[PDB]
This record gives sequence, structure tokens and C-alpha cells, in this order.
Amino acid sequence: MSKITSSQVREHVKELLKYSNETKKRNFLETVELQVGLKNYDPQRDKRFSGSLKLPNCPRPNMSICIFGDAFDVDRAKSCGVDAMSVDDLKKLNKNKKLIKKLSKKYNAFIASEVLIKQVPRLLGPQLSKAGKFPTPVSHNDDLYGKVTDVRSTIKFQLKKVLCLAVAVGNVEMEEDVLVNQILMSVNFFVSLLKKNWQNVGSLVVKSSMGPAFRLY
Amino acid sequence: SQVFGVARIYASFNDTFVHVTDLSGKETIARVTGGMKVKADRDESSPYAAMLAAQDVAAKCKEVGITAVHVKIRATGGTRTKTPGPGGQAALRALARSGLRIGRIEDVTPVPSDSTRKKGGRRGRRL
Amino acid sequence: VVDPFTRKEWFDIKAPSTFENRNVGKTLVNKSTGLKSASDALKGRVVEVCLADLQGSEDHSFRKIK
RNA sequence: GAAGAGACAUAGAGGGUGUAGAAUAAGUGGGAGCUUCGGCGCCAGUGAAAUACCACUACCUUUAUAGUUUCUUUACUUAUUCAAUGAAGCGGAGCUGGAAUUCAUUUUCCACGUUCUAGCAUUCAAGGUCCCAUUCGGGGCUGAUCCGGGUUGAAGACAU
RNA sequence: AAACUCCAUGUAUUGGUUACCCAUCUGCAUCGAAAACUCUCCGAACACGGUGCAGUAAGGCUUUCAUGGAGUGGUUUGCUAUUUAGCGUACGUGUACCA
Repeated sequence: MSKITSSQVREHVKELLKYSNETKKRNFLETVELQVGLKNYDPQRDKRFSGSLKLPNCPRPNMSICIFGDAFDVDRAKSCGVDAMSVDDLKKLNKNKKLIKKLSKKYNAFIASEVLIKQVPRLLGPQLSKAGKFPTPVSHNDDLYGKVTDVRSTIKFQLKKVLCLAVAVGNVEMEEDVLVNQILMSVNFFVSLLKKNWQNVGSLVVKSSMGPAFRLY
Repeated sequence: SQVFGVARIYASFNDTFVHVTDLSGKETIARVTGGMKVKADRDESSPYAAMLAAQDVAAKCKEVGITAVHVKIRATGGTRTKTPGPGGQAALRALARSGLRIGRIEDVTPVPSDSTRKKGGRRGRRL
Repeated sequence: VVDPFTRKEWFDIKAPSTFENRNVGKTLVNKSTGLKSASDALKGRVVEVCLADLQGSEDHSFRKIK
């Protein structure tokens, strides 16, 4: 069951977006976030998952993604407009996990190859997967343009020890109807994945990234 | 200047009690007997057991706030010996050796008038 | 380990006006709380103290005052 | 009703150790931005973690609003229970007498016509004072303080 | 007589870092004898303590072929006011410990 009052959430979204756009304004590409909590949920004893939902458009069009793979997907990434690297260097670079964590922080999302599934868990395993941006390998025959656009419009659900899961949704510079569609589809998917449906979720607070404190529910 | 407790050494035969109380006597601080320091059952009243018992009392008298003691020496009293045991002198001496100041040492052996019948019979304990 | 001595209040004891210096000594009691309070456990205490302590003169080394 | 031990709501805290960076770091994704500082973070080193902004707050104690399904204890009386009597003097306040070393504060507390004697104790009670219309007598008040109409005692949300 | 514990080079997935190996919740075989009636035997007994197996992983679910090299021998749970120590000093399991 949808426990959301549609007219009230539409008015709340329109006033929040008016606040983020017209009352206050900055060139900072702000990112609206859904930080959904958990009530009467025990993360440790209950089975979890790492899942990937899709979005109608990019939550933030200035989000960097990196690729590792063969020279073919390297040149495809060059046509894409995203930086590409080799894999022999990473074999030496496995030693400094500090530098691996630094590069994982600098490149906040990674993608790999079906041949790189051989070498990834021994070299790029620990720090990158601790960062949790799980690389889904691309297909050389499939469209790297399409895969880049997919990663532009992906959402990663990583239910961890904390009971508050927070993921970005969109922006303010783009349109608003698709943003409302994004928030509504995200809460519907979260309600569907929750194993007690609306009982686990306790609140749904969206806040314009540079804004004040308020509680929706 | 000095925080005062009451030492209350019970020095009978067969044992020795070092029972430091508060100044009013109601609250107990470190009652350590001679049987708590040696396990031989014939030297519980011995001076060595009493000196160890007294210094363990002074070990807890410090780190609670007690820096000086009023000493009350006790034999068995009643219809019994009225003479302090061999361990009262060692326990009293060890309290002074441990840094706890002393004041108004007093003998508080319970002394009857003539009283109920002492045990032993008419011919007494004959061995 | 319990250590019941870290939970007492360390009061102070006075003397009546019919004496010399009236600081007799401290008293270790309990922290007064609810559920069988330890405030009235200080109403009936009896203290034996020498008169020379209460007067400062050794001429009353005997006559302990209750 | 009151007190204590609560818990759940309540609304606001802040803070939280190794390492080692630019802070004694348990947190999110951020790529640069509100501005009293060109200060903080940023492309920079080095850190299990990048740092303004918490935005949901893991985990909170501390409160003062204001709480409600409790657990114990302690009180109240009006349910219930017990007893008595021809339901006669209960409770509160007084007046008097005393003790109170009044401090111009009933501040306090006791007493309230009876104890040598197997007598007697009743006629709305005599007296005093007021009014009769006083027709031989009659009626008030006081005698015999006032007030509350809770008969009195026990017990009590236990017991039954 | 030699055996086995570990690191690296890495082949299928050995995978998902508070990183296989922190792992225990749980069941399934029992570590054999005090210098004991000297010893020994069978039997009443479910084991007289750690390893092995599985379902449960504060990594999402199997342990994968291999090779090279580092590597041992002792202190015994006790008694006694000789206590920074004086006597006494079973083996089979892991501890504590050393060089």
C-alpha cells in the first residue's frame, strides 16, 4: 500500500524546489538525497543485498566514472569522453592499498572487463570493493555509450550495518516532474524490497542539499 | 588534619581480629583476621598472622581516607580470660609501622561484676 | 569486585556548644537515593570521643564523652 | 493522592582515541561555496575513514513541558468489612484554671463541678433577666459557650 | 626416519574487506590408567580436550592445481613465613613462556 499523500508531497516538493532554486541559488550542482531510515529492523541477523536500480536520467551530470579493460574498450572510452587506463600497471599497484583507496576516492565509480574478472579480486579487490562501487563489466560487442549512460543513471542500494540508507536522487537545474517520478519510484521500490513493507521505513526526508532541517514524516 | 577511625583490635586466644570502623563504629572498613593470612590453624593467634592482618587493614585504610586510628584493645572478657592474646601487640605495632597515626589507646575488655557461671566445672579443665 | 566504598557520602560530625573545638571527625555512610534511602541512617549514630579531644587539655584524658 | 524504580512517546544537547593527515574522528554521496576572517575544505601531502553543510542522526543523560498499559511502598475515605448503643455528648473552635522564664505570636502544652462512709439524687430545675396582658399562671434567653447535622469506634481499596 | 605449521609466484570464482582462517549457535567420533592390591585383561559407562565434518558467514554461497624456502627443547599445575624461593618435579591436548 502507498502510505504517501500525493497532493501534500507534490506541494512539499514544489516549495522545496522553489527554495533551492529561486530563494537561494549557487553554481554548486546540488544533489537532492533520499536518506531512508529503518524502524524495528535488525541489520545483523537479517539477510541483506547489494542491488542496482535504474533512473530515467542522471542524478548528477558531473559524476566521474573510470574504466579498466582492453585497448578496444579503452578506445571506445576515448570516443565516450571518459579517461581509460591499462591493467598491467594495476598488477604492480596492488601493493599500495593506500594508493588504491586514494584512486577509488578520486574515481568514485569503476567499470571493468570480462577478462578483468580474472585479475580483479587479487589486485583491485579490497579497497575498491570496500568503497563499494561494484564494477559491472561491460561487453565489447555491446554499446559502451549505452553502458556509460546506464552508470550515469544508476542507483546503488547497499544495505549495511547502519539503519539509515542514503542515496542521491537528482538535481534542481533539470526539470521537476521527472524528479518527482524519481523520488516516487525510489520509495516504491524501497517499500517493495523492505521485507515488512512500510513497517521498516520510518521516515522519508528529502532535503535540498544546501538547505535547513525539516522532517517530512 | 587527620581523619580518625577506630581500630578495635580483638586479641583473644585462637585468633586475632583487626576491625577498623568509622568513628561511630557502625560502618566497617577492612576487618582482617589472623586466619586470613596464615593457613596452619595453630598460628591464627600468632604475632606473625596478626602483623600481616594489621598491615592489610592499613592497606585498605589508605585509599579510603583513613589516616589515623583510635585503638581499642579487646580480650575475650565476660567469664573468660580477660588477658589479651599474643597477637594484639603485633597488630597494634604493625598499625603504627604502616604510617597510620595513633591516638587514645584504650583497653575495652568486657569486665563483668560477679556473673554467670564460668565453664569448666568445679574441678576445672584438668588435662 | 563491587567496592562498596566508592558509593558513600563522607559526612562531618559536630559537637554541642557546651564544649571547645567541635570538629570531631568524618563519617562514611552511603549515597542517599530512593528505594530505602540512606539519609535517616545518620539520625541514630552514637559517637564515643574523649573529653581531652573535645577540650584540647590533657587534664580530661579520661571521661570519654558519648 | 504522594514518593521511589521505570519504560515508551516528548523536544533540544554536544561529545566519542591507537593510525595519522590540516583537527584526540562512529558515519553518508558530494566538488567546490554561504561569508565578520581569504578563514575553512577544494586540484596538494598523508590518513580503516576527508574535513563547511548533517540531511537521517548508529549510541546515549540531562532535563523540564507534558504525559500513559506498569512494580513496590506510603497515605485518603466514600465502596466493602467488624463492633456497639434507648445511635448522649463526636470533631473543630473557644471561655476559664495552671505550667509555660509571653517578648505584645495560643509562641506551646495539660485540666474542664464527683474518691474517708453499703444514705440521697426524677416532675421542661431553682435562681436571674425579658415578654406577657399575668386568669390561680404561660412562653423565651441564660442557667447548661459556639459552629459542622459524620451516631460512635475500628478497618480500608486490603479484606470480603 | 623424516614428517608437518607458514610466505610468495598464481592457473576455474576463490567471490563480494570492518576480508576466507574474528569465527561461535548447534549436532556427529573421543585426548588411558596416581610411582593405582606392583602389572595386565575385558566389561558398566557417551568421553574418561582439541582437532576434524556439516547447516548458520560483522566477506553473498565450495577451500582450487602446484613448486621453492624459514622452522626445538625445555619450564609442569603442589607444599612450606627461605616467598624478587627452599623442597617436590606423571603423560596426551591446547594454553601460558623463554633464545
